[PDB]
Amino acid sequence: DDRELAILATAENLLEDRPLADISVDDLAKGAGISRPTFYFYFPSKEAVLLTLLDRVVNQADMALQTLAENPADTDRENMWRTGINVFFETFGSHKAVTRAGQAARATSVEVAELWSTFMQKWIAYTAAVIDAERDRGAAPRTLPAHELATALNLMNERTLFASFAGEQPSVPEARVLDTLVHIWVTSIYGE
Amino acid sequence: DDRELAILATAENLLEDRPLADISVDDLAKGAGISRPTFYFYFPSKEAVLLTLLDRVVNQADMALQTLAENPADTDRENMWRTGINVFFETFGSHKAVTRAGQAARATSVEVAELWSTFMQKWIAYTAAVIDAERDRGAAPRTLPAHELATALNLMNERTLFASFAGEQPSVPEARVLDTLVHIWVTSIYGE
Ligand SMILES: O=C(NCCC(F)(F)F)c1ccc(C#CCNS(=O)(=O)c2ccccc2)cc1
Ligand SMILES: O=C(NCCC(F)(F)F)c1ccc(C#CCNS(=O)(=O)c2ccccc2)cc1
Repeated sequence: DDRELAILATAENLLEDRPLADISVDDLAKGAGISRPTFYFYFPSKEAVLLTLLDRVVNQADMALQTLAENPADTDRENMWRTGINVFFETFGSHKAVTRAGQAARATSVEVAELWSTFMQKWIAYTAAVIDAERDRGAAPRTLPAHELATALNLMNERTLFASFAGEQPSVPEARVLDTLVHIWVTSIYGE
Repeated sequence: DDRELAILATAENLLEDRPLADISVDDLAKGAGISRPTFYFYFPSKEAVLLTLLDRVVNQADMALQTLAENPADTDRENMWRTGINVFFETFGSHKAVTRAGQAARATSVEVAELWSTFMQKWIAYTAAVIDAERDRGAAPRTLPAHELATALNLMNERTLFASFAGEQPSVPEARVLDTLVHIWVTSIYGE
């Protein structure tokens, strides 16, 4: 479990410099101070290591969001949405290599794809429930179906956060991405 | 060139049923009514076939958008933005397998990635120029930097159009995706 954490730290450190395809099991064993068969005792494959790393990062974001949901900020609605979006900006932005590699793995691994899909459904359902609350309270007008609006806003964040972290061309500079998303969320949720 | 079109039609037809990884050069040659070495005369690889198919689809969208830019619809601004977004909805939605496969290839092929990147820069620059025109005319307020807003809106369309076409979970139903995007564009461009 000390050895399990070493393998995970090693893989995260190596993913900073090259993609999964260019990391071997022997690379992971060696960085973690173990042999190849001992590695295989903890994980069936390098792909299982990535899946665990992504799982931990996705769970970290999810728990931070649950914490925030229970403990709303005392501020205006634009700043509340910013604090929510910020959960993902900071959590995934603190783990850029796992983010990029976990995202590429969605194409090749059904476990990575299903993990992503489960959490995006949860985050979208929570986004729609808050939009519905805002509407029920008369702060937001009833425009699009809340679930469809929430779906597009979450997919926008996914693609736009992750492009910014990878410094893709094109992308929103990382120091501008938070304000850019919060503007689009607030205008599309509250705007007639 | 008759044989080149056959290879392209064959690959598009086969991509409807399986990914590129599961299509062989011999599969492409056989569907197009040629041998393997004759195939290799027209394309250096199955990846070069995908790149050409994506190139044709991206150019088709780009030209349709240029046509629209010169020949604006005579209608209210919400419907004008809808006609623009619709270029991509119809062009890429008419070529779903190429869209999905071209998008997966971005991870593995620098030519596919560079092609995508060039056109997204062009479409974003045109989006920002129209937003700037709307602002200059006093129809839209000066909120976010236009280029940053345009970048996020284009990345939203990319991810949300393509998720809907692939029937990803989660996604906006394809029959609702156009209205959903147009709402977010109009509110975020015109909303204070
Ligand atoms: O970015 C998101 N989803 C995509 C995640 C990604 F990027 F990692 F893919 C995201 C998902 C959900 C939220 C949210 C929220 C709402 N909670 S809230 O901000 O605390 C809030 C706002 C307004 C009133 C009450 C509470 C914000 C952002
Ligand atoms: O969807 C887009 N880009 C992403 C493409 C994708 F999805 F394939 F990745 C997209 C890019 C640009 C536009 C546009 C536009 C503006 N032209 S316009 O709609 O004709 C117009 C509107 C308002 C006033 C004047 C003209 C619309 C959509």
